[PDB]
Amino acid sequence: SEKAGHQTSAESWGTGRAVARIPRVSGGGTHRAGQGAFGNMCRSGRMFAPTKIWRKWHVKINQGQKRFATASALAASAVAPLLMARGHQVSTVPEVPLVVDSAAVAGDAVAKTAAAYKLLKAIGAGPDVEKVKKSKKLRAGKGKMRGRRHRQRRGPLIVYSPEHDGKELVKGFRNIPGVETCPVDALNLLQLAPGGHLGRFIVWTSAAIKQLDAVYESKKGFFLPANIVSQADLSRLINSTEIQSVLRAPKGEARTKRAC
Amino acid sequence: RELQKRKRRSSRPTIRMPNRRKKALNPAGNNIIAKSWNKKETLSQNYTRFGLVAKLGKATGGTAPGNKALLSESDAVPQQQQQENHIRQHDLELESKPEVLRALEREATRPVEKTVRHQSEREREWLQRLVDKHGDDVAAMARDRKLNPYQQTASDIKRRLKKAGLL
Amino acid sequence: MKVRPTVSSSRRKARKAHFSAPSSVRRVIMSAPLSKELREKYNVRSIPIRKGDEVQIVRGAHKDKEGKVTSVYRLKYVIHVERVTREKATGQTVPIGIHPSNVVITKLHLDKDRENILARIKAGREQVAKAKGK
Amino acid sequence: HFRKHWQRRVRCHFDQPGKKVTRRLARRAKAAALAPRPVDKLRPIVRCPTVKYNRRTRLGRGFTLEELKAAGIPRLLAPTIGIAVDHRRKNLSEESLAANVQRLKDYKARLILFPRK
RNA sequence: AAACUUUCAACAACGGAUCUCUUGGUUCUGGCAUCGAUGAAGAACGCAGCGAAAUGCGAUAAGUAAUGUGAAUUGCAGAAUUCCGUGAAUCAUCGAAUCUUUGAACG
RNA sequence: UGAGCCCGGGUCGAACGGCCUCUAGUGCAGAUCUUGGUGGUAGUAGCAAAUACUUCAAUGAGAACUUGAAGGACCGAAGUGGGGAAAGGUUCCAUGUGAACAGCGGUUGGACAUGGGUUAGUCGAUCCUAAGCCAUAGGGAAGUUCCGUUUCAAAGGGGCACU
RNA sequence: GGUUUUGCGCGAGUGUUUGGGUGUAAAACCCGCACGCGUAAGGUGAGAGCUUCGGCGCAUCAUCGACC
RNA sequence: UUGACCUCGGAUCAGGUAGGAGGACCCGCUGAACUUAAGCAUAUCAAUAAGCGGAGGAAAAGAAACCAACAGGGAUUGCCCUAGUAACGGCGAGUGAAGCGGCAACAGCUCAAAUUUGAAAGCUGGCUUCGGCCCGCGUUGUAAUUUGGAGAGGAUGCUUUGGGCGAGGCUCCUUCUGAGUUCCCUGGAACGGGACGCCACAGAGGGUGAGAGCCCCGUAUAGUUGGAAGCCAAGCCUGUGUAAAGCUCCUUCGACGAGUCGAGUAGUUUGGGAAUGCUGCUCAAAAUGGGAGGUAAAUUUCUUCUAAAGCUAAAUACCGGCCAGAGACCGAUAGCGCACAAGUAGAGUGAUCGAAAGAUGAAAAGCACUUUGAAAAGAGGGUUAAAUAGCACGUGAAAUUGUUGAAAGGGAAGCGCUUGUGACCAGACUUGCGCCCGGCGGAUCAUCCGGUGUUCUCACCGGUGCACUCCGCCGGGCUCAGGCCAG
Repeated sequence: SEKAGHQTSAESWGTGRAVARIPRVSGGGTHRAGQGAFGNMCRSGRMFAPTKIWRKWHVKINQGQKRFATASALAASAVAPLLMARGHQVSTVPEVPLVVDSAAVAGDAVAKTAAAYKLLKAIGAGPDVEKVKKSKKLRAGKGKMRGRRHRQRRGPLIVYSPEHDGKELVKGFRNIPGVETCPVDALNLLQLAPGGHLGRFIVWTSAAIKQLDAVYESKKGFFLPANIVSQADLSRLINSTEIQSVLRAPKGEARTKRAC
Repeated sequence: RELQKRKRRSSRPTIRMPNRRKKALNPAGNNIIAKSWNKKETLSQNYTRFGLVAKLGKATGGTAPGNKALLSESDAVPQQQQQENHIRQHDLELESKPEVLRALEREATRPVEKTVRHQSEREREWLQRLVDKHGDDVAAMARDRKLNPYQQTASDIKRRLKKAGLL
Repeated sequence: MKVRPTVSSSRRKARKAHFSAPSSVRRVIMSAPLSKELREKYNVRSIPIRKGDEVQIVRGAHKDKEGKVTSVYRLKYVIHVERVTREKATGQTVPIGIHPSNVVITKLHLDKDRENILARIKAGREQVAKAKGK
Repeated sequence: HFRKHWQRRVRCHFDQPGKKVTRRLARRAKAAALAPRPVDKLRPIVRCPTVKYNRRTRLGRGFTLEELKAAGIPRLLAPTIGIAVDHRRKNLSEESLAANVQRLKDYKARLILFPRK
């Protein structure tokens, strides 16, 4: 409150009295009379630098940066070590860019949540779903009285085509904990890299995969970035016959003998 | 602030306001748009399905893919290029596609009952007495005064006669 | 989750409304499940509790004690069932308060008003059962 | 430049997404009252005044009385069929007259007019 | 040696820190427009079986009518309700009423 | 090395922590700092004047300061008497209690609790006007309102009559 | 609101977020026209580096330069 | 003499309306100083705070006496840039717009000036049997028509209609709509753990004796009962009067706001002496007129509008009103002064100033009874899972205090390095490996043959293997390595 700590009538007693030069509440029939006010050091006073609503809460990020980060997050989802490094139980599923038939996922059947649960165990996303269920527990701290009671792990992300799959996927899911749903036309880095960590387990549809090249072509003012290296395998680059034939003979070994 | 505290202490019920709006958000009634309107869709999405346009102005911002609702002379005169002092005033003379647009085309071109306008009883006797004395000589009835107290012109009386039935 | 904007998931607003409820709202809150025999008879799961009802306690230290309801103390959200009591120091028998969620109704006090309550709940269960079926 | 009391006059626009939803529901509301009609009136095509913007063109307020007559649209009927009329503007050249007559003709070709009651 | 003064431990005091809680506050957003001479906002005095305050009400006074729900209120006492009923309730809703002295205050 | 981290033992009863990033009302011996609590001083300084108290008995758990009686003193009608005005508001009376107040005590009190108590044609108010004050007629002032008190105000009483 | 340095994206361009279009609805995704800031020729002493070991020579300094 | 009209009065006449509150936002009036210019006086603060009047859900503004100089725009309002630009200030401190452009939202109208003059056609009352009866207002002007990018009047030929019911519909409150209290153990109590299920367009939230999707309220989606008020509306009845209306043409007309513009002066204000606006005083206009601009271009040539009357939704504001939903906010010295019978208790003559104070337990089950004491209370006994939870109540720190235990002390204590004494402790160790003899229990011994995989030559599985080979266990012996202090 802008008036917090300022709704009092206080004046300094003076500079000759053997008391601190702090404004004191006038009066004479109360505990409050003669007590210090108007200070960050004082009880029922005004804290230093009162918080104001013009505090720049939102951050402006370039659209090219966002599309770079979203493209980097999609590439890490195709990497099976990065999925295990995040905490996803990816061991019983094949083809870690998971693609499911759109015909098996469109219609009123998958609109029921029992068939959505049956589909997840059939393709191999089962143990990730039970991982989220068994991880729900109460949150440490003051967030419980501020609306954030529990917290749990994240699960698989279902990516579909709204035109071809038919938008009834969201109702079939959305009660299985951890499982999120996202259209291919609007991909979210907050879902793709939860907590800033790359490699989320994503379940695609056949329609979403075919449409993924079209939605990155339609981004205006953006092309897929070119890497500053061509081959990231440093083992093949160092131990190639081109480098090694040029190399000068070693001066020493990994560990050297103590001379004196 | 003090009034808000007074409600918390009081044993008087909190009068909850129902969320009423001044303007409705969906079409109503028994017509083609209200039966074909989708509440969960948007204005541009519904007008795409209907086949009509929603905004006649400039396209401000980018739209979804395929929304279809946001829109010799001897005398050197530009108007003769576009040609196809009195015009009709109350209507306009006019000359693979969605079903709602086809239904709207049939409703516009459905034939209309005429609801013809007749003449009053006293007007019929005034025209009858005019023919009974003068036959069909409209110039004489215009010059008459006892049977034409308002100096109606012979062109105007002839028009009223043709509406009446007697020439 | 919640969808409608009129609903609230606020913890303090939910707790304020529960502990400051009128006795009419407190009657709906103090509802108890029907027994298995009564459930297959009326197609009704739960009903608000009543002074003449017969209940069986299935939770607490007085488990499996069967008796007739004697009081519905809506101020402290408890019911009093006969013979489920404790003794004070003075040898005076005082009743123990049991929440209706810890009991199961095994017999109903039936009047014309209850019969409409069983009828109205039963009508909606077979409405959606037919809706889910055909 | 803080010599005045700027702290008591400072506006933060946290209702930016809220007012966007309010404006979109106001557009939806007038699409419900006028269900087959567009939510906007047809507007003429005019040239910007100054020498900096002579080459560019924009939408004006309303159609002139002369270009409304040459297209075959009566005066008292044009507001009833969704055409804005400006009695202040003047044609002043045949180029401004011909572009607006063609624009009114294209609106006539795409128009469906319902037969009164 | 005791006592006294000082140090440490244990237990007991003084005091209310820490931890956990919160029908409170603070800030943001959304829907709507509604005080009064038909007597407002505010001030006073009364009203409960047993009440001082807070709350509600006005000599019809912790309230009457009407509508809905459908069997309570509860700290104690006493009636209840015949329970197959114009129907309990410190219930909810609310379109009818009652409405002391003042206060723009108007013999 | 250190700021600190971890474990054992006792108490307690409902939520909490490691790791990588994000965020801030984020780290105290001082400010004659703020609020709250607690010491030594210290069982210390001190508990005045109005001359003055004593004996027996009763009550009570308990009597210098509660009562009865008897001695010794005092106010001395310009009272330490008997009544009012102003002001206070139940302090008045009875019964019961002795937690706190009455610089000691208390069975006592203007303390606390429960009950009770104020009876008018003749007593005062109520009626009248005094110094003075406010409306009303008018006139100022942007206005909240100011001047104005009989002022260039149609300002109010009473009667008579064959209708 | 200025300014210096480090990281990032795009680079003669750059800036989606005034607004509009979707949305699982204060998020995320997409974008029309404008607009802000910027943009519309060498030698010698050398000189990093390359070399077929004859010479090629970045940036930049001393100087000589060429132009607005 | 009587009767009109004009002006002015009376009535507790008939019927009405105003005052006060609220004032967050809005429209006006009035109007500072501190500060900065390291002092201060122009300036700035600031056309702000305080003071006064007046409205609404918005208010205000608003359909050009506008912007412009263009190939033109076209009422008002608000956002973005315009732009710290123009412009004005010792050309200091500094102050500081607007046009264009991109968006949000767009809606236009009402009078006075004209005679209905072949017909005051208009309206307030109040008496009604509700249909129409009178009393009046008003000709010093009430209806119809017209309101200058217009219009009138004639002629002319096409084109347009008005009322009353009203099914039904849309909003908004309302009833009803899923699945475990399954079996073990810990526990005072499962809402904990283990196993077995089930529902899910519902795994938001809350309560229930501990962390509950399936115990309960609710939660999701579509329906389904009953009701309120606005608005729309398929249709169904009627209409009517030579009634109204739009355009066209023209040998006919075409009225547009004065103590107001303007000049002079004073004060104030603005970026704005062509005075930027406003107000007072003095003088006081016009009709091919007046206003504001452009222009050296040869004379005020050209451009664009009509002031002194009036109304009007939206986009805009909002510390208040009736609610609703949220938060990387605070968590009882914090967050509003107020989580509590808080603007309370208390203080001041008064204007005003203005606190402190949350938590037993799941449930009061808040000590029956006995005993000591005048009583307060204490001790037994009892309630509870817990009296190490006694309404001086969750947990219960430090300062400071008491008791018990150990110790020290010839005019300070406290501190650093190093032994000693006394008290109390953490580790470490408890045996492991290998080999050789025996004795048991078993054939996952080597090889080969079939399938499978893989790193393509390595393995697994099944058989063959039948017992000088392989693996466990026990009983002896030997080696090596094992803790602390030392020679």
